[PDB]
Amino acid sequence: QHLMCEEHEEEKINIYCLSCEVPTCSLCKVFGAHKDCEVAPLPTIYK
Amino acid sequence: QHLMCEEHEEEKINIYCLSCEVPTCSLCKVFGAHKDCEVAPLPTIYK
Ligand SMILES: [Zn+2]
Ligand SMILES: [Zn+2]
Ligand SMILES: [Zn+2]
Ligand SMILES: [Zn+2]
Repeated sequence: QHLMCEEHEEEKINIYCLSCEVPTCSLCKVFGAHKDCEVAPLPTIYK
Repeated sequence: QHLMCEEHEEEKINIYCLSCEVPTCSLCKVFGAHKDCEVAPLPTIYK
């Protein structure tokens, strides 16, 4: 059971943007809207 | 900037289901699919 990113439709929402205060996907951080934001892992990252 | 629940379309995704490993909304925990799950707050809850 996963949430998928609205923009990156094949990516799982697995991180949290601490700057915007919104869960996001890895590609949103690598290339996308949160590229310069501080992020945290969601538990799924280290399970 | 917020993610909204797919089922509870007026609710913000502001909690994390630790049991299912998926971000969710409060109503999913109070009444919905994650009612018997263990949950955690997302940072937005205590900002
Ligand atoms: Zn994305
Ligand atoms: Zn951001
Ligand atoms: Zn919900
Ligand atoms: Zn659950």
